[PDB]
Amino acid sequence: RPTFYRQELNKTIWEVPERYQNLSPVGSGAYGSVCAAFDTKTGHRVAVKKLSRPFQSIIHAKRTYRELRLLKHMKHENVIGLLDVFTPARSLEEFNDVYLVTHLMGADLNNIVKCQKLTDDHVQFLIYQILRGLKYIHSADIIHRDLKPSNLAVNEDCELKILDFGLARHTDDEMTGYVATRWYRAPEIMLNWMHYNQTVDIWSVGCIMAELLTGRTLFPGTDHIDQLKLILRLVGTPGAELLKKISSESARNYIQSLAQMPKMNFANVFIGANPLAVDLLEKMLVLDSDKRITAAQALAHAYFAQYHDPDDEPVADPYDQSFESRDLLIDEWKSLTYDEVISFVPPP
Ligand SMILES: NC(=O)COc1ccccc1
Ligand SMILES: [Cl-]
Ligand SMILES: [Cl-]
Ligand SMILES: [Cl-]
Ligand SMILES: [Cl-]
Ligand SMILES: [Cl-]
Ligand SMILES: [Mg+2]
Repeated sequence: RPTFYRQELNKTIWEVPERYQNLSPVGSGAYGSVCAAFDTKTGHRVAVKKLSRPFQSIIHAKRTYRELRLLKHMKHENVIGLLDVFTPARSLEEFNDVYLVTHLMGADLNNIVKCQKLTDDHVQFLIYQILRGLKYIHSADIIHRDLKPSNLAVNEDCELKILDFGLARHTDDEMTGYVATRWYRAPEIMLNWMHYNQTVDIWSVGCIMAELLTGRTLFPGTDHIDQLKLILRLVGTPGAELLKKISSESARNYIQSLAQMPKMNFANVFIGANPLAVDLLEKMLVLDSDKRITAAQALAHAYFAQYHDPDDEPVADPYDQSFESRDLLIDEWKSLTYDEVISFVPPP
């Protein structure tokens, strides 16, 4: 067991191993608090997150367990990994607080998409990295659900990592109105059309790729209905084949109230873009999720010929998510989480 020290950081008592120095607040909210620190063991600048009320209800205890399980699994160059997890508790009986440690991220995609002038070569390398990470995430049967520029960390050398695993499900209020939290969502999950699957993430990658090419949000809807009208004007209204797959009768009825529209010519929307980029956007932004390109198929598309290496695009170890259908008490989720804290092995 390392030695711990205590300090008060903006209203909060932090108790952390001596290896972590120069703690300074960076973020706060319902979920808890984040501090930047220097890790003397590794030489890395790190983010240390102290969870708030990790075991306060069945829903919160299960959420805590889910985040720790996901962060412990993800071992890929283009995905968030866990550097450390700790508790000052010396037994299950005194266990209350959980702290998570990862690499300190500076800029997100927004910080470079809004400001920098991006070459076609920059768009190739950024989208290649997102798809390389997604091939890994999807091989473990994990669905991200929330890919968007603020969830993509990018460094001075244009190297990218995917963020946001096991946090609180987004609220109805958070998805209302003129909000970036909805603009990247696949229509079938935005409107609850059907049981969704991993193909939702490929819609989001298409929305990100269009915005890097134009500098403009692809579907900046003022509300769910305005956003659907923007989507259908570009990709066309659904045909009989997709309408049958909308399990919701009310959603099927509303779609059929809209005048039919053909798919638009993407070379006339994305004026001047690399023809290979235009071709890839046509294969991602397909209304029927069954017909979208997969991450593994997209890596082999000619747009990425300069970066693609089928011997350096790895898949994940199997991920057992049977806990997701399990009904347990608060203390049972707390005991499972404690076992995962004490069993942690740090990266080489
Ligand atoms: N769960 C996430 O995606 C982010 O989690 C962390 C964020 C900061 C420090 C540690 C963990
Ligand atoms: Cl230490
Ligand atoms: Cl990482
Ligand atoms: Cl504790
Ligand atoms: Cl965003
Ligand atoms: Cl597993
Ligand atoms: Mg999110």
